[PDB]
Amino acid sequence: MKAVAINGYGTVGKRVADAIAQQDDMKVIGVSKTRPDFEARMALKKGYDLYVAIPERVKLFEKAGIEVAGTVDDMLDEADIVIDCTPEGIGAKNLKMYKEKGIKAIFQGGEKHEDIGLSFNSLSNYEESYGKDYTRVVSCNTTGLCRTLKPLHDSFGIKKVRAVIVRRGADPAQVSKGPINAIIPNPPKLPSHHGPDVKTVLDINIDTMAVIVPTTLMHQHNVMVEVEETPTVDDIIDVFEDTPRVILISAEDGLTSTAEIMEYAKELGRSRNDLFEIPVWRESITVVDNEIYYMQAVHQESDIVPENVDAVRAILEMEEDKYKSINKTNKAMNIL
Amino acid sequence: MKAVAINGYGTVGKRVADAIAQQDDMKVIGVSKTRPDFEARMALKKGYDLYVAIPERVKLFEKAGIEVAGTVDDMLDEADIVIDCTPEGIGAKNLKMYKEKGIKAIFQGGEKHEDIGLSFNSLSNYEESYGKDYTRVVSCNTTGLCRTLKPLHDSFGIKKVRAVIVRRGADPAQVSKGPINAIIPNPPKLPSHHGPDVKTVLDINIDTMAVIVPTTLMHQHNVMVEVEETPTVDDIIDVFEDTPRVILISAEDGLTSTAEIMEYAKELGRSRNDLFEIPVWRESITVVDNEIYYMQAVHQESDIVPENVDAVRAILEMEEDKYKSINKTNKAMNIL
Amino acid sequence: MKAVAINGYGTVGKRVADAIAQQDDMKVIGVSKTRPDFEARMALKKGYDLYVAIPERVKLFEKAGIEVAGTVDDMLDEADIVIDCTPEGIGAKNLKMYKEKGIKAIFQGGEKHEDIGLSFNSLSNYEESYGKDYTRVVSCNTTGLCRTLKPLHDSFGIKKVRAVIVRRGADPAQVSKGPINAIIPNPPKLPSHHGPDVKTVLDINIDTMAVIVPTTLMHQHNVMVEVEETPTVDDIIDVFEDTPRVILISAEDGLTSTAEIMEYAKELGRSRNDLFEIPVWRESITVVDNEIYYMQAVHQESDIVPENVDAVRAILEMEEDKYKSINKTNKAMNIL
Amino acid sequence: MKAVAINGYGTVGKRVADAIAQQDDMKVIGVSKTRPDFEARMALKKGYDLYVAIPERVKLFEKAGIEVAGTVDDMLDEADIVIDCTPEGIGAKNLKMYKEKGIKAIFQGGEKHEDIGLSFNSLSNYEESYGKDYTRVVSCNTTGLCRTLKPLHDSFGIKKVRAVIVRRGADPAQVSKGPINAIIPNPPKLPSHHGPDVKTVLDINIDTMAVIVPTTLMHQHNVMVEVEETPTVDDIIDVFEDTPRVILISAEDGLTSTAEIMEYAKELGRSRNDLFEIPVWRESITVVDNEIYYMQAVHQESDIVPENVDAVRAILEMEEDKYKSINKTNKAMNIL
Ligand SMILES: NC(=O)c1ccc[n+]([C@@H]2O[C@H](COP(=O)([O-])OP(=O)(O)OC[C@H]3O[C@@H](n4cnc5c(N)ncnc54)[C@H](OP(=O)(O)O)[C@@H]3O)[C@@H](O)[C@H]2O)c1
Ligand SMILES: NC(=O)c1ccc[n+]([C@@H]2O[C@H](COP(=O)([O-])OP(=O)(O)OC[C@H]3O[C@@H](n4cnc5c(N)ncnc54)[C@H](OP(=O)(O)O)[C@@H]3O)[C@@H](O)[C@H]2O)c1
Ligand SMILES: NC(=O)c1ccc[n+]([C@@H]2O[C@H](COP(=O)([O-])OP(=O)(O)OC[C@H]3O[C@@H](n4cnc5c(N)ncnc54)[C@H](OP(=O)(O)O)[C@@H]3O)[C@@H](O)[C@H]2O)c1
Ligand SMILES: NC(=O)c1ccc[n+]([C@@H]2O[C@H](COP(=O)([O-])OP(=O)(O)OC[C@H]3O[C@@H](n4cnc5c(N)ncnc54)[C@H](OP(=O)(O)O)[C@@H]3O)[C@@H](O)[C@H]2O)c1
Repeated sequence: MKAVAINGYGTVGKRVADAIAQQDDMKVIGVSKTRPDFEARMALKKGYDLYVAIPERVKLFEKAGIEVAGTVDDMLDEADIVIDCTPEGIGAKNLKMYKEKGIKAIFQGGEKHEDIGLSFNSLSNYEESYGKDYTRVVSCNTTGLCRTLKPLHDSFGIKKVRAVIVRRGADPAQVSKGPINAIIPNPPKLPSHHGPDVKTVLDINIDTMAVIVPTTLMHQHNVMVEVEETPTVDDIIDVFEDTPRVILISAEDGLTSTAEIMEYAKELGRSRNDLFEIPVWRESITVVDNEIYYMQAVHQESDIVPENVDAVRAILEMEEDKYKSINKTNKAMNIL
Repeated sequence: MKAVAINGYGTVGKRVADAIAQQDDMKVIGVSKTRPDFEARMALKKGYDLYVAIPERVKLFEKAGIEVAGTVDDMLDEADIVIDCTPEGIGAKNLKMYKEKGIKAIFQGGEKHEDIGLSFNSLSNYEESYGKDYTRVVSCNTTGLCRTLKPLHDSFGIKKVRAVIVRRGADPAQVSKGPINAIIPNPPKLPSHHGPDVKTVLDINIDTMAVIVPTTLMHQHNVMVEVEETPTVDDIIDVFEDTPRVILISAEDGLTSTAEIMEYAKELGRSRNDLFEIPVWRESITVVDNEIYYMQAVHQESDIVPENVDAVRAILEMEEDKYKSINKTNKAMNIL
Repeated sequence: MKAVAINGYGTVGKRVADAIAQQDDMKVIGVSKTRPDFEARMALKKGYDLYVAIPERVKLFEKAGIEVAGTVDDMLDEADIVIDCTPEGIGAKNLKMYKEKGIKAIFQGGEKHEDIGLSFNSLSNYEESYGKDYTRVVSCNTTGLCRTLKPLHDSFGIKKVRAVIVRRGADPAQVSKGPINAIIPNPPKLPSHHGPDVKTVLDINIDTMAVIVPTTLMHQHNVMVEVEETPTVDDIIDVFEDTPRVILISAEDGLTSTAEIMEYAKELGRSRNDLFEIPVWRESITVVDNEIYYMQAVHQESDIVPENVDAVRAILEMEEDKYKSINKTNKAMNIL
Repeated sequence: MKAVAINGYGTVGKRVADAIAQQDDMKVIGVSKTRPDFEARMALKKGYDLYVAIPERVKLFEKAGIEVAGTVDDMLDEADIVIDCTPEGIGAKNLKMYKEKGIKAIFQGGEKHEDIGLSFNSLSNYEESYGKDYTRVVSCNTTGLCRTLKPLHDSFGIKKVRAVIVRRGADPAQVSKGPINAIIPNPPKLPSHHGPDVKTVLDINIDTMAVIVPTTLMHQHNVMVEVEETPTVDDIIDVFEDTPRVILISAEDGLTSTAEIMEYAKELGRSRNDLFEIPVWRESITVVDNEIYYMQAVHQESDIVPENVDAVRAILEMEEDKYKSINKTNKAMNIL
């Protein structure tokens, strides 16, 4: 088994832990935490070995009755690779340590591309990470945009993408963040960061705008794409039905909003009721001459999870063909 | 096993369906819907036979490509008991039809006690439904209050309960309901109806007040109980730890809010990440004079689920010992 | 003064009544209500004669303690014009009575353009309502897009507009409407109604998309405009500074969201804390080749109010110059 | 006229500045800010002299185009009293400077009673601040509880108060604070701070519990009061109608929530559409034996405002009869 360490057992971290553990060629040998809370105790219940960020906080865990295996420094001595799921900006800080231990690592979307030097999205540029040392899985929204823009680019040739991102204010468990009742340009200076992030893995012309609204469940995307070859609605539907980690939903069938989508995710019975796939509203798919309009949604806590599994296989050279990794990841995770 | 029909496969009904199906002594022989949406299609994927409320709607399902097994009248012919999970007021109307077929039935808390004649809560009055025909499982909030007040009455003797209910405005999937940004007395004439409802199953002196606020996750209760024999905080903690379906949580461990409680439920991994249990904040348990103050929360979509399973064992005379049924329901549901 | 009647003293109608009354050449001779609640009582406190929608409701107001002047039929006999602010679809029903009485009327944006025959926006098509009988002031979002797209068209020649509307779910006082926690495509089939609606007053190529989010304060617009003449950011700023009822704001000065904008509107001290103007985030104004990007917001309860006052001048032939009416309206309303 | 300085032109401070300016015996000689934002610019629009907290930030305001009159030190030399409206804990730090200056001052409810020495509520203990040096106007919720508890105490004699406070998460313009979707015990260790805070101004036995919910508009209170003399619903209604700054509203009249109350406040037309008074739901007034139950709401941004004007008259010995200051304050502020 490749031995994977998870530095940061948080929102992404705990889900990546489980997805890695579900594969047949990897196992989790450690997850880390900085504070002794209910997630630290649930890691133990789930069978993981729990490690502590810095050595002087180990006494905290001891005092709360939480068994500790050691520190992150010890956790990395035993890994083949480490998946960094720490807060934005901490991953780059952890990189000095990773290089000093000579261990390879995968970072999440909140890190800057140029601190890591390489960005990953399984369908768009899996081969750019093959046999590399360090790679950044792009963000939840960036990932969601690539899921449908990549297959569009291959089939019809992207001329220009204009997208407006309606972002969730805070994940379900983050109770200290707003807004309670506001719409916030994010940021007001345009265009937003999503464009340039998409360009780190997919070479297309794209401008984005984003705002923040008082919802916690999912982000929502308003996408407009000018293409080179004239598509039809029927052609776009087949492309989305065929592409991996994308599903078509219907408002007519009752999925009129991100709340009803997450309700559907609860009926699917996967880990945490998560929706790793990007749902596209079928009724929204529209063609105006050589321009495609459509709406989609992103379950921000889990869409990047499968991308982390695929990234391990690229970085550790376990599989050279991205489709094989994608497919094996999906089978072990019960992806739709 | 005993063959159970579920009339009304909605928020409560789809959950009761799965809980019956987990039992070793019961099975679901059908669930019913009135419209062909995604939940109707998920019902077929869980292996349930789908029945349509009225004969003239069978063709709506046929044209949507959803295979139906018959009408509600047909479903009932196959069952030993029907669990009615139809909207408030419809249950009373279905009572007539159940009488005509003769089938025994369980109703939900939205129905009036006067129209059903009996109310039910597993720990406080299981024996009053034993071998009877029809019983009303009390509402989400009423069940939540009984879970902690019954054990308090048994150990210390309740003299008076004063409770203020902070209600969630609408379930997560219900997007057409408010409020978006208000606090609404519910109702403004006091005392509210949770008190009388608790008294249909638990013979105590209780006055309640309630409001609605902009959240969908859980209800939150502020309870103040005057007792006959004043206990210590440790005694109360012992009582709550020993009573079934009540858990103790701590804000010191990170469960500072209903959003973090539901995050905890997602790490538990039961069906739909539900929280069947009533969580009490350990640090809130306080004794002032001869009175106990505490705070708890209720996951309104599922705290009544297990109660419905126990009501089937009482109504059909499968188990005369309320503790043996509660224990068996709990093992099959993976309840804490 | 011209005698103006307000049929429907609701969200828009109470605001239109105060704006009409502030004018030096118009006065309110009555407002109507269907139910005797607190706003019926406040209408009397403001000096307005209060009329009842239907005559068989006069007794209802009288035993509620509310002194009524008569019915809507009596109201129209007192007026030179009626401004209809009834719920969507009722304005077209009232149109029949207006015609039978022989009275000119102005309608709101929720009516269908085809049931009215003429739409109005003060800056883009004032002259088309000059001396006519009936006209529809376009909706809050339609008005907001016209305020900035008209001047852009006049200066650079619009070739194509793409706009994403992020809509508030329900006005502050509307506590029974959601969504509490969701993003809802509105509708899922595109393009949405805003584009065609803009075209009833402004002859341009425009496609819009829209969603509803859990906010009450303001709608927010993401606007992308391809123009004929190459624009510069400083030139657009001058255009927007020069155009009536448009203001430039900055996130650097603390106006980072719709909530801080509305806070700024309470500092202005006009009627009900309203923001009649369309605020454009200064920093969002971007030029890419011949394409302009910018974000704006809309205080949906009141951006249409000043349009109604200019529509009366058009309809009753009080002023043929649209800039004289706009400036006269702005001065009486204390519009920036 | 007494020359008053406002230190901290924020949520409370901007409102206190206007209320002071409205009096015929006081004037505002200055308001202070720390950052040059839209509120600093609006202070100048309103005619106030703007002072900067720290001297090196003077240049910072000047460079932003904001004419400054000097530093806080300068401002305090021009005043007979300073009303501190700085963030919690900051009042205490500033008290040292006020003492060094020999200037009397009023603090807001965020400061600790022990750090200031004395607390104030106009009706409850106005005389305790008569001629003193420093006093603390108690918080929005403490003031709200005292407005109806004091009169009930005087008429019937309070034996015990049990209250559950439903708190708004963040003020309308605060967009960085949550929760978006949760209920948070505040705190989980009971009883809460309101009880002890009421006792700094009113000598009664009271226990409180508080929670935070996703609303911005008003707090809401659920109040249970055991009293010595047997009350009747009608005598309570007369007691609240007769008491200053308390109004009776009804759900039947359309005021069913905090959002509809605030809608009523917008029809009243005072400064910023505030609601300085405490609304009590008339239909919630209930008597059971010798216990009164009732619900009220608080507009947290302004209920403390008139209290601050009365504190100035107490502190500066401008009036010794608390009813004369209350009534004069009410008349100048257009209070019901
Ligand atoms: N939030 C999303 O939906 C999302 C989606 C995709 C990608 N991302 C990105 O993924 C990354 C992680 O985000 P997240 O939401 O999962 O954050 P999170 O929930 O706050 O999790 C961060 C985890 O890192 C741990 N941690 C903090 N400092 C650490 C340190 N110095 N060393 C080791 N562990 C440390 C924390 O432990 P303690 O809790 O005990 O302090 C926590 O378990 C960021 O780059 C973010 O932008 C986030
Ligand atoms: N919601 C809670 O949190 C909660 C908790 C505890 C107890 N309860 C109580 O449980 C009951 C059900 O509430 P709920 O939230 O589950 O309602 P719900 O989600 O609206 O579900 C009602 C279900 O009944 C079906 N239905 C409607 N009319 C029917 C009829 N004539 N015959 C058969 N099925 C019919 C509906 O089918 P279609 O959807 O296809 O139209 C739907 O599946 C009420 O008494 C409620 O007070 C609710
Ligand atoms: N809502 C907005 O923000 C908004 C913004 C811009 C434009 N508009 C458009 O303005 C129009 C009105 O919307 P609104 O939000 O102001 O509606 P609203 O608040 O519901 O007010 C409608 C008013 O009409 C009265 N009414 C109902 N039926 C009536 C009848 N048959 N005859 C006379 N009066 C009657 C109601 O009286 P009672 O209350 O006594 O029943 C109420 O006073 C719609 O076309 C809407 O699309 C709305
Ligand atoms: N928020 C409420 O609803 C409320 C209600 C009742 C009572 N209170 C109590 O009222 C007090 C103030 O709260 P708030 O909501 O008004 O706060 P706020 O909105 O944050 O305003 C505080 C003001 O103080 C200024 N300030 C900050 N540091 C300063 C310093 N060192 N010297 C002088 N001025 C300084 C800030 O200026 P800048 O903006 O330029 O930085 C701001 O103008 C607290 O005790 C609070 O607990 C609050």
